[PDB]
Amino acid sequence: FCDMLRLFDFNKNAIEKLNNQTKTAVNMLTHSINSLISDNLLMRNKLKEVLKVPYCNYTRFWYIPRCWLVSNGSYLNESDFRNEWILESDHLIAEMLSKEYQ
Amino acid sequence: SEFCDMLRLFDFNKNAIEKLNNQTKTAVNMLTHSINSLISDNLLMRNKLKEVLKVPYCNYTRFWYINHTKSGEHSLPRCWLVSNGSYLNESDFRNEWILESDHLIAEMLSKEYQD
Amino acid sequence: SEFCDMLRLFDFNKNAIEKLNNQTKTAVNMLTHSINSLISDNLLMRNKLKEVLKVPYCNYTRFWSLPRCWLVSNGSYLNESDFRNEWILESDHLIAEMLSK
Ligand SMILES: *[C@@H]1O[C@H](CO)[C@@H](O[C@@H]2O[C@H](CO)[C@@H](O[C@@H]3O[C@H](CO[C@H]4O[C@H](CO[C@H]5O[C@H](CO)[C@@H](O)[C@H](O)[C@@H]5O)[C@@H](O)[C@H](O[C@H]5O[C@H](CO)[C@@H](O)[C@H](O)[C@@H]5O)[C@@H]4O)[C@@H](O)[C@H](O[C@H]4O[C@H](CO)[C@@H](O)[C@H](O)[C@@H]4O)[C@@H]3O)[C@H](O)[C@H]2NC(C)=O)[C@H](O)[C@H]1NC(C)=O
Ligand SMILES: *[C@@H]1O[C@H](CO)[C@@H](O[C@@H]2O[C@H](CO)[C@@H](O[C@@H]3O[C@H](CO[C@H]4O[C@H](CO[C@H]5O[C@H](CO)[C@@H](O)[C@H](O)[C@@H]5O)[C@@H](O)[C@H](O[C@H]5O[C@H](CO)[C@@H](O)[C@H](O)[C@@H]5O)[C@@H]4O)[C@@H](O)[C@H](O[C@H]4O[C@H](CO)[C@@H](O)[C@H](O)[C@@H]4O)[C@@H]3O)[C@H](O)[C@H]2NC(C)=O)[C@H](O)[C@H]1NC(C)=O
Ligand SMILES: *[C@@H]1O[C@H](CO)[C@@H](O[C@@H]2O[C@H](CO)[C@@H](O[C@@H]3O[C@H](CO[C@H]4O[C@H](CO[C@H]5O[C@H](CO)[C@@H](O)[C@H](O)[C@@H]5O)[C@@H](O)[C@H](O[C@H]5O[C@H](CO)[C@@H](O)[C@H](O)[C@@H]5O)[C@@H]4O)[C@@H](O)[C@H](O[C@H]4O[C@H](CO)[C@@H](O)[C@H](O)[C@@H]4O)[C@@H]3O)[C@H](O)[C@H]2NC(C)=O)[C@H](O)[C@H]1NC(C)=O
Ligand SMILES: *[C@@H]1O[C@H](CO)[C@@H](O[C@@H]2O[C@H](CO)[C@@H](O[C@@H]3O[C@H](CO)[C@@H](O)[C@H](O)[C@@H]3O)[C@H](O)[C@H]2NC(C)=O)[C@H](O)[C@H]1NC(C)=O
Ligand SMILES: *[C@@H]1O[C@H](CO)[C@@H](O[C@@H]2O[C@H](CO)[C@@H](O)[C@H](O)[C@H]2NC(C)=O)[C@H](O)[C@H]1NC(C)=O
Ligand SMILES: *[C@@H]1O[C@H](CO)[C@@H](O)[C@H](O)[C@H]1NC(C)=O
Ligand SMILES: *[C@@H]1O[C@H](CO)[C@@H](O)[C@H](O)[C@H]1NC(C)=O
Ligand SMILES: *[C@@H]1O[C@H](CO)[C@@H](O)[C@H](O)[C@H]1NC(C)=O
Repeated sequence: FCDMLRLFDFNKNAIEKLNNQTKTAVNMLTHSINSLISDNLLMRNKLKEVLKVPYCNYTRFWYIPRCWLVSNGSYLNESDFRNEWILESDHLIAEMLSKEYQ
Repeated sequence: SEFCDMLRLFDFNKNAIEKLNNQTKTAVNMLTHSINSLISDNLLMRNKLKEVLKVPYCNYTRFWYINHTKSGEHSLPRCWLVSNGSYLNESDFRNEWILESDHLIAEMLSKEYQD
Repeated sequence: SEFCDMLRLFDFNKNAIEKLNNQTKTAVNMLTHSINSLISDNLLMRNKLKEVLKVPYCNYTRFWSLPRCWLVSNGSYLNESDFRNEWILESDHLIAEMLSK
């Protein structure tokens, strides 16, 4: 019983570490991409005489370039990962340990 | 007894992995689409500032190395790395094991057979 | 019997996390490499347009839209994402031990 709780605990901790790693990775990538968006918009605004180029406005990636896709609405918001199940597993471990009243 | 509690613990872990898979898929796909939009705009810029096309494209050996140099790369501007071949395809996370876990739960419950 | 079935359930979860780790590493590394290529091309553009020399580089730190100052530099390149398999490796070692019982 104790060995099986340990196996569950390993899996649960491995998932936590992966969640942390993915959160760190995505947030690092998101911030880097946002910096590229900002610089690309800054370039566009300073080669203003080249703005014969229109903005796409409503169109997305239907077409599997003729207009700008990136706007000040393109910035990615930080991706905060939901640890709801991991937190419930932590609470379940505390409970599992309590039923031990023998 | 205790068997049912251990199935519940497995179920929590399985569901947590499923949610993380979904979250990572959503994140990657969102990032991919945003990066593809940046590629498109950068290519569109390049095509309209034809007086900047004294700049050559990376002679695939250069390009392969830049994508394989498992570091923060030297890169110091030399030729174009981004082409219409740089677009990222959507990321499809393979819930292979989670789907098999769901099928394993149905089996575990059947193997309670005992009369 | 039920012990062997519970080890199999743990094994499924452990392998599912493994596969996800592999997938995320592949995805992030692919994204990182693509973003690094965009950084390089954007810097290459900046270096070949002397008419944009007026544009300053950002005074880094905190306090971060309105167009002003370069954010991307040769210090912006992302390093490859090393996905540690610490727990998975320990689980693999624990399985070998469980089987010895
Ligand atoms: C991966 O997943 C796990 C699962 O949850 C996640 O969990 C983390 O677990 C670690 C282990 O403890 C947690 O670490 C703690 O973080 C505390 C947060 O403090 C922050 O803010 C501090 C404020 O600054 C002022 O106050 C501090 C004193 O509080 C003072 O020293 C400063 O000078 C300043 O006046 C800041 O200091 C702190 O920075 C760290 O480094 C400095 C450098 O020396 C040190 O002086 C600090 O004390 C601190 O260590 C940080 O930015 C932190 O306070 C805490 O430190 C004390 O308490 C812990 C116990 O709680 C003791 O073990 C430790 O020895 C210290 O006495 C400790 O560092 C972490 O917060 C958990 N995170 C979450 C989300 O729960 C991991 O983080 C995940 N990994 C990821 C995402 O990468
Ligand atoms: C990353 O991206 C995401 C994607 O959008 C982004 O999400 C947005 O987050 C912002 C907040 O940061 C959301 O907007 C805020 O909502 C606050 C909540 O107040 C609400 O209740 C008000 C009460 O009205 C009542 O009566 C009416 C009927 O008469 C009824 O319909 C209402 O439901 C309610 O019962 C309501 O008036 C108010 O309305 C605002 O928001 C709605 C959309 O939710 C919009 O349609 C309205 O036109 C109006 O803007 C709202 O429903 C609100 O207090 C807050 O206000 C800010 O601005 C005012 C000045 O305009 C300041 O005085 C105030 O202090 C706040 O600064 C703001 O509107 C927004 O809706 C989210 N987006 C979506 C799609 O939901 C994240 O934030 C991003 N991350 C960032 C930025 O870090
Ligand atoms: C980094 O990447 C870039 C990206 O491509 C790469 O650029 C290429 O550079 C190579 C040269 O190194 C280019 O190819 C060379 O072009 C030489 C020029 O000769 C031309 O004129 C010939 C005359 O024909 C006339 O009549 C015909 C109609 O009949 C008419 O169309 C012609 O325009 C012209 O009026 C013509 O025959 C010849 O054709 C070759 O090139 C074209 C493409 O330009 C191709 O479509 C043909 O099939 C044919 O290959 C050309 O237009 C040419 O002399 C040279 O030849 C080499 O090979 C022969 C043997 O086949 C050797 O005998 C000779 O000594 C040379 O070694 C070669 O073809 C290539 O076109 C560039 N790419 C592009 C898109 O333009 C850089 O080189 C890369 N950096 C590196 C490799 O370091
Ligand atoms: C991205 O990857 C590069 C590749 O290594 C990381 O660079 C490394 O950063 C460390 C941090 O200082 C350098 O260490 C230094 O070594 C000298 C040598 O004795 C020592 O005197 C210093 O006190 C320090 O220990 C390391 O040399 C350097 N390596 C290279 C090739 O640059 C970089 O930090 C990574 N960036 C990240 C993860 O954000
Ligand atoms: C993956 O994440 C998405 C993002 O919300 C979840 O979306 C929900 O999907 C359920 C399934 O029908 C809907 O009922 C909800 O209304 C959706 N929510 C939103 C905001 O769209 C999705 O369920 C997650 N995958 C899971 C839990 O398996
Ligand atoms: C993957 O993306 C590249 C980039 O353009 C594309 O050429 C290739 O066909 C894509 N693979 C697919 C859609 O299977
Ligand atoms: C990749 O997936 C396989 C499939 O189970 C797994 O055995 C292997 O350890 C994984 N590699 C990782 C997570 O680095
Ligand atoms: C950025 O490029 C310049 C140009 O030579 C170089 O001097 C500088 O050291 C580079 N930044 C690095 C290597 O971090």
